[PDB]
Amino acid sequence: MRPPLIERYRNLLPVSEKTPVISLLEGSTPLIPLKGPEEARKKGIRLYAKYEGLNPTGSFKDRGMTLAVSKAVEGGAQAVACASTGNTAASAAAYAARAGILAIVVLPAGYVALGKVAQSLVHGARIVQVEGNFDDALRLTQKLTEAFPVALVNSVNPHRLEGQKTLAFEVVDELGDAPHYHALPVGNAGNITAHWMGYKAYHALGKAKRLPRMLGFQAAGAAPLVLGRPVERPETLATAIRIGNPASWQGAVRAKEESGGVIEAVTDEEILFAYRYLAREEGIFCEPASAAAMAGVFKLLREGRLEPESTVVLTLTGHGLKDPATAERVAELPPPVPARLEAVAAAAGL
Amino acid sequence: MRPPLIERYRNLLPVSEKTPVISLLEGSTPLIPLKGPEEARKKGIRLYAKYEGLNPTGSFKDRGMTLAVSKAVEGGAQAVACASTGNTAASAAAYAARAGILAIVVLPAGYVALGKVAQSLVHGARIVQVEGNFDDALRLTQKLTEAFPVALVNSVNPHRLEGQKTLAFEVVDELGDAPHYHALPVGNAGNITAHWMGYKAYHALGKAKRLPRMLGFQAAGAAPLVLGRPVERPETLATAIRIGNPASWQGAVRAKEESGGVIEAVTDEEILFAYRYLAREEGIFCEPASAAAMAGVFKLLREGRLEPESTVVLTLTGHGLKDPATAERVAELPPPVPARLEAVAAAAGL
Ligand SMILES: *Cc1c(COP(=O)(O)O)cnc(C)c1O
Ligand SMILES: *Cc1c(COP(=O)(O)O)cnc(C)c1O
Repeated sequence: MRPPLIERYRNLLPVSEKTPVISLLEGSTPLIPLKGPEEARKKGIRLYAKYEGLNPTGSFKDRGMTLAVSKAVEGGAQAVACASTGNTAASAAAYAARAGILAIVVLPAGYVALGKVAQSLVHGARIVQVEGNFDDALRLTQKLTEAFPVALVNSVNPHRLEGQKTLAFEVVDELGDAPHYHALPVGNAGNITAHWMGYKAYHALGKAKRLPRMLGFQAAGAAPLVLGRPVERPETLATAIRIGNPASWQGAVRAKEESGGVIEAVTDEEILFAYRYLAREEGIFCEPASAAAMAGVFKLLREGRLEPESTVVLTLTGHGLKDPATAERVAELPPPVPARLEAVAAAAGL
Repeated sequence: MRPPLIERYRNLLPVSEKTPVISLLEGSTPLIPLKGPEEARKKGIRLYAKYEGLNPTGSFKDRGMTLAVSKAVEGGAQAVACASTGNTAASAAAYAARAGILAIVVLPAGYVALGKVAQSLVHGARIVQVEGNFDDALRLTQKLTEAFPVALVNSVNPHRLEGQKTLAFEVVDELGDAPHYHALPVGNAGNITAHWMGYKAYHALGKAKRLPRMLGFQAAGAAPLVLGRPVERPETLATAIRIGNPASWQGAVRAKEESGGVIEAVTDEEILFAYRYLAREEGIFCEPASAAAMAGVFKLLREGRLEPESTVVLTLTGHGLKDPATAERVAELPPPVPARLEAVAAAAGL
């Protein structure tokens, strides 16, 4: 039923019989067809949500991690390393535990909320805090990949991009062709770069007639790609895309230019609106960063920038359960009422 | 495109052409073959984990809710209601949202933490806390469904049980035959009941060669089915199975006797151990209650009560992201080290 990602696309991936398949049955996620919004429905525009939140660790990063770790193990690596918290750390820790190797996470001795590393820790991640800054931490991470058999699994790891482009493969397999547009969040730009690589690869194989316009969106307070310059003070509630200087900058610009798409911004308020829309009207619960993709579609529709009768696919990068802080900001218990049927039906709106 | 759960097994479910399919592409969850544990390899036993945590809302509840809501709407219902929290409320809210109807959750004021219903609220759940106790909320919840166009989607909703039968169908479709043993958590016992009914249903069709032995497990502090009598004040860190009087008592007992299986208890300590094992060894992150199933396998293994060379399927009911409280609880961050390559490599264990 649910096969290993690398197995499903073995012929299209940099693997061989010598590649130890370290999988958690990631990928092959649901492509939920959305009912609306009505602004899209009235123009005959159909939306589909690639629910990447339904991956083993909760984010699409499992796609690149499964391959990155598999190749790392093939290369004889005793452990994978990254200089980040959140999903990347959680995914790396999970696959390292599956592979039976160590997962190293180097971070500055500063303040770190256990929420950002709790998941990676339960998996057995080796978190090391150093008396330095983000620069020193990422520096020590590299040197650790030069003096010891450690594989750096950060955003620039080629294998991560190779594995993440499979999402595009799955979309085409389901729809029968590439969509007209494809919206997704943009943090370090590795995912958008991979997406484009995927669609171009499927077109070169003859499995896709068209190439979609990549619609990447960033949070207003953290849109270095929109401003065309690094943002030394990234600000946004969408933690996953709180990036001031994307590692895959060049890749993002290329995908934007070649696909004839755009990389624009949406405010946190817009992100929160899309966040609620997906949950309350589509039944889809994703984290804010992911909602940004839907916020992007709302923006273009509002501007009438999406051709009618077109198909729009959105990559909801992470599951809502990933960020309880935002859920609690939106959630609220109503004032209690008397234990009477009349009062209940009233407060219920019946 | 991919056919929804209730359509995949339409011939085995009480649905028809007039049944409005309210789906979020739930089901078809991964069946991850576990590496161990060692105690299992020792006897040549094979364990497979049915990752129900990868369902739309994060729990297997979606299997029953997709059918419950679909039927409710077919019946003309304008909303569904329950007196639950956690996973049931979140699931009911998600599908209600998908269906475009209301999801009412009646709770006793002051008894429920915001976190326990945050997910449902994000989906637009209409929470109504009454000035009384669970008995009052439970009482007027059914009264609400009697006086108004609201379908009751509580534990005993026959459709929720029928929909949960599909999990067994999927296990057989992939393995080719039913496993020798099938362990899972036991709260209201509606799931273990559904599992059994699903297995003997596929067996009556010829799709399943044999019938598995249902191995149900409860937390020691909340094991009414193990003690053979209700538990006034059930207690355990596994909130999902913290039930003192299972609504499906009878169904669970029958499934136990008919399958020649068991319904035993495991301590919270044992649950946490399995919890850590799955994540630290298999790379699978599930919530405490789900880990109870694995803790049970460990138990029967120590007691040498599992036939060697046998296949064991574990239903991991919910995803670990469902309980950030526990994950951060067992979490631990070691003291910082100097920003020297020799310091990091050492702390990491290189
Ligand atoms: C990593 C991540 C992103 C950002 O993707 P980039 O490839 O870094 O652009 C967005 N959302 C979630 C949930 C993520 O885990
Ligand atoms: C609902 C639930 C259970 C209990 O299942 P029952 O059918 O009540 O026995 C166990 N674990 C999780 C994660 C659940 O959501």
